[PDB]
Amino acid sequence: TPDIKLFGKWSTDDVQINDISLQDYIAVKEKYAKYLPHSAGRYAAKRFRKAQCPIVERLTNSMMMHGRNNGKKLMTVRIVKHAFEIIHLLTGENPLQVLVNAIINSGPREDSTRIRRQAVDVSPLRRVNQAIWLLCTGAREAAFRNIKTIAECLADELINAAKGSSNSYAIKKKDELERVAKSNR
Amino acid sequence: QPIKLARVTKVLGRTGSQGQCTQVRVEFMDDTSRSIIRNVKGPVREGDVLTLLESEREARRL
Amino acid sequence: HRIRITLTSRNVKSLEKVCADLIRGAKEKNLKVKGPVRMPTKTLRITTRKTPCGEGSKTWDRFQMRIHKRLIDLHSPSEIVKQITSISIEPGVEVEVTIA
Amino acid sequence: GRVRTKTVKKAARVIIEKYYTRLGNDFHTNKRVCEEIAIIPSKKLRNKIAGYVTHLMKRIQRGPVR
Amino acid sequence: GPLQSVQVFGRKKTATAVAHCKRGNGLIKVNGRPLEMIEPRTLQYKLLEPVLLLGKERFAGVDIRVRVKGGGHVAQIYAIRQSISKALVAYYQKYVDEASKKEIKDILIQYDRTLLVADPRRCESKKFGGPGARARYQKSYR
Amino acid sequence: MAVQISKKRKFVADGIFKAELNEFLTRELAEDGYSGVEVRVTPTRTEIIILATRTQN
Amino acid sequence: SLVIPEKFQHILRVLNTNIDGRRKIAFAITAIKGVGRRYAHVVLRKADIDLTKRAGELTEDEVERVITIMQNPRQYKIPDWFLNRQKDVKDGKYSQVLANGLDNKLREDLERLKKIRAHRGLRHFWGLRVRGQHTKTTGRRGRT
Amino acid sequence: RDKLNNLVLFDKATYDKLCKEVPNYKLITPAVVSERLKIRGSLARAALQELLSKGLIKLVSKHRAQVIYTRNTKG
Amino acid sequence: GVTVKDVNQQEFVRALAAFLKKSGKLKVPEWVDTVKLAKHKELAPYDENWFYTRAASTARHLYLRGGAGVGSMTKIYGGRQRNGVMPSHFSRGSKSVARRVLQALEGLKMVEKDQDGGRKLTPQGQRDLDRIAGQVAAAKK
RNA sequence: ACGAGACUCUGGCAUGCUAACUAGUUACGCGACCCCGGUCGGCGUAACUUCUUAGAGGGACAAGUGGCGUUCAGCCACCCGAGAUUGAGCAAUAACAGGUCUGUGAUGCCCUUAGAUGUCCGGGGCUGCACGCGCGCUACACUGACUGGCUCAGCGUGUGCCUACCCUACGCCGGCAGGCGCGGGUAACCCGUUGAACCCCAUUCGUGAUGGGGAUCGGGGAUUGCAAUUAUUC
Repeated sequence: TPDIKLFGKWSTDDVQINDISLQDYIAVKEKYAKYLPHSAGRYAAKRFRKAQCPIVERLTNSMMMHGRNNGKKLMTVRIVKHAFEIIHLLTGENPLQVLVNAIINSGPREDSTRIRRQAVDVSPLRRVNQAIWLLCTGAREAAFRNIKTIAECLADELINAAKGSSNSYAIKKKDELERVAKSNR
Repeated sequence: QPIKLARVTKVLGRTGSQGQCTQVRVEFMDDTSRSIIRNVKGPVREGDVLTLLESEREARRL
Repeated sequence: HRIRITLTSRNVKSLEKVCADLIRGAKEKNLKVKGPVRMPTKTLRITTRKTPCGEGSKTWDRFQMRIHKRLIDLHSPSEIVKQITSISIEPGVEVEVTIA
Repeated sequence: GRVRTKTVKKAARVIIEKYYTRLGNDFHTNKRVCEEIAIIPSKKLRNKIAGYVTHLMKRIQRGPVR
Repeated sequence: GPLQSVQVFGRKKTATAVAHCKRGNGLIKVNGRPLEMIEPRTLQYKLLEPVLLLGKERFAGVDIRVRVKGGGHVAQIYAIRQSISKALVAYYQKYVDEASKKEIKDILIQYDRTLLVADPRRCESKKFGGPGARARYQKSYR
Repeated sequence: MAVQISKKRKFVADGIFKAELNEFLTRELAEDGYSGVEVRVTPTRTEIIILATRTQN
Repeated sequence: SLVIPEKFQHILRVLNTNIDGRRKIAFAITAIKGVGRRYAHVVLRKADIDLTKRAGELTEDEVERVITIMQNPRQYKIPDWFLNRQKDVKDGKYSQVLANGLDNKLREDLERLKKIRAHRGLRHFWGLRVRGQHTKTTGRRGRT
Repeated sequence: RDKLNNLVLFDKATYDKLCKEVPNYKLITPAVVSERLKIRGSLARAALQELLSKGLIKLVSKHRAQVIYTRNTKG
Repeated sequence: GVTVKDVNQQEFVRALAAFLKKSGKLKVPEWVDTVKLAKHKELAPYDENWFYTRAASTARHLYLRGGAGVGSMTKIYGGRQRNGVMPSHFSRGSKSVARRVLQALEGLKMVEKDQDGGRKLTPQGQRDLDRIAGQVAAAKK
């Protein structure tokens, strides 16, 4: 079908990015629709070439963490695949929409820095990378030494972060960085 | 206090002790006339927009 | 009649000019010639510590000897061969004539 | 860091002050003139030198170079 | 009748996939077994990229046999992708107009450039003093 | 030949051959101006030329 | 089935050792010394008992049928190369030793090597590594 | 710390709370049930094949590493 | 009509092992239920009639490339030898367990001694192997 | 004038050139099987070199365009394209009481030289274990382990002047290590289409120092060697 692309079975359409600041750094729609979140790569060649990578791929890459899982993309593509029907069978919403809402609500706006620390706002791209960061290490902390598999702990956090349930590892870390930044400012 | 949206107009230079922050001449999408200078973290292109948690902070020019 | 000639050499062009020299004498005889069969080259790797003793930063070498080999086989009796084999041969090249 | 050394610049001026008529403006043909009017030992120098004489043409029709 | 056979290769890290087109019906099989039944089955839509983006009718009058050798698992999958896509466009330039060929390659390059051009990335050599090409051994002081 | 060693081993062998000549001749023909050798292959015949400064010496 | 049976034994006191019943039968026997994860499976294959059950649903009328294979593996067509005690030094009888005899048969050979004043036996008397390990750098925990 | 003493086999109290409560959960995994009924994972895995046999749950995707179930048709 | 290559070998191995249940002619050894299939394994196979499953797998492995001797199957069924405290290495499978199954499929004629050594399956042993691929190809229809 | 660069090798691109019965493809003709066709590393031929091998060449130059810059040296961006910085080798003047006399039939001096610091033989030691430190390996598990099933590599090496010692196919015996027969390979020929792991698919386990982990240690069985105890390895 040269007309529509479904992420395996997930339609790339009707996904609104409310926050205007990030709809330039979230490759999700209308040219970045892929069936697999596994691509050849090369997105880390030049500086800002990382922006035109589909986020589901960027979510897939940031899952291969902590040693033993390094270089096991075929396992994480199975993980994010399985996580997508789990959220669909736990929310009823579109998986792509839930993932977008999560990285928006988990990217910190301010961050302090050593210039005595001065609080400065972050760039959109750094905000997206930090967003994918928080909700990946969060699920890694949940699945570790726990009967709950890596798929579900990934599923609920981006469910809880989409609404900012304040029990997500991402949200608890996001406002904390925005609270420290609100202090030394 | 309301948050505001700011559209970058030109990147000025790198700053910070480790050269980690970037100074940018950023302009408010709400009204282009009022324009500010502001230090930012992370990589920044030209033409991307920010979310200032307060507008009244002007970053000292290096 | 089906004889095989092997040309092995350490240097490449000194082999190439011999691998083309046997061709100068064979089409001189106007008979059907096999094209020079380029065999995959073999390189001899030897890596050793630069230091005679065991001190200093650990650095190594990359001594190589890439050997080349070409095959040309001819449909000719024996006396037509041994007149061509004895013409303009360079020490760096080793010829192996196989009658069978 | 694509800065031409002197041996590229030195040889590029000598052919222009000697074959200003035979060499042209596009890279490829005056690439071909260089191996005939100057024995260059390598191929990259053949393109390095030819790359500069082309650059010196659009400096010559714009005026004199010192 | 006429033998409209195109034998087009596709390379990857070390995996090389050479397809073999001809004027047949719509069957495509690598090493004899069909396309959809290839392991790993996680890369299923990956080998379906040329067939989904171009539709089945573009392969209706073209059959392809692909022999692969070398590389690793996914390298072979990525080689077969840009082996049968390069073979189909190479079919539409030797025997039919490029007016159709230029309108089918733009569909692929707009999707992913790797469907046509190979990736020139290979494993760099290891240097002594470390376990890899860049990594070094742990230096200790005192 | 007799034992028929491989191609890799033969090319290494004559390298050891040429090496031991150079040292043996450098320790013996130096005062007569020894300056290296060269071998020339021939069926059942190996001629070795001693390039020396004073050939009559 | 998945509902809990009657006739339970949460702890089957077998060979003067407790054995959990919540564990699967193939691995509950491993709690006995002298039987590991390998030798336990051949026994539960010699006695045709199904390994899909935990050790707290199997009937007690056949748990001794498992025990008689522990004590007597020879007549149950078990090879000699499965036995933890092959060719004993005194009686040379290929037997499997089980969790009480195991430790007493373990200080017999140790004291036998000590009375003969063998080097291997004295290394146990001194508390050192016997299989010839470098003691210069490792083995510090019990050694204060 | 606090060691979880899960249930290896159903007593009729929990088995009651399984044939009644779980087919209404929007997500049925051997993990989400084992943490809610305080049973092991093998018994949790075993307790979803009969519900698939009785047809009171819908298998949406099973995998070597992940097996998922949901409710039946609401109509 | 279909051959074996258009059918998934996953559901094709144990489909042929089901055909080896109706036969019961396989001349199985007695040390089967008390053996460890390789030195790099640590437990015996879970499913007990494993002899019927791998004898099915050695059959299809002879289909795609014949002339394989008992040394080759020790390479087929090899894997990581988890060496404990030392790094793991590849290690071959057991010979006798492979020597018996091909001696077994020569017991009931399905395979013969190829020339130049090795074992290739007889044309009649290839006729029936498509009859197992045809029914599973009809099972998905 | 040297160093830098250039250069050498390597990596990637040339359905163009030169060639292949120790490399293959594609057709033809048989053989096997399933319902004209499909599959085959099953068997022989004629064309061809895409795939393999390696030779000669070609190719990239900041060359083009747009900005910046004295509009010089150049820089940024883009188009086109297999590349718009692949990786390494080589590497100056001067210097260090850097290391090495245990590499040398490189060596000054000094010491020894028969009851020897010479040479050889037997046995031991270099591993010895209160402790400290350095490089590492395996791990602490469920993104896992276990048991099956499936499916893919590229570097190499291989029968020795002294040398007495190779890499292995296949067939039998044994659970295994291994043993006994037969052959191939001085090697693009045989190992070998190097059926490698990881990964992939499917069972079992279920948060428990647990089927995580495999240290320590007992008993037995092999192989190399003249000889293994202070366990050579398996």
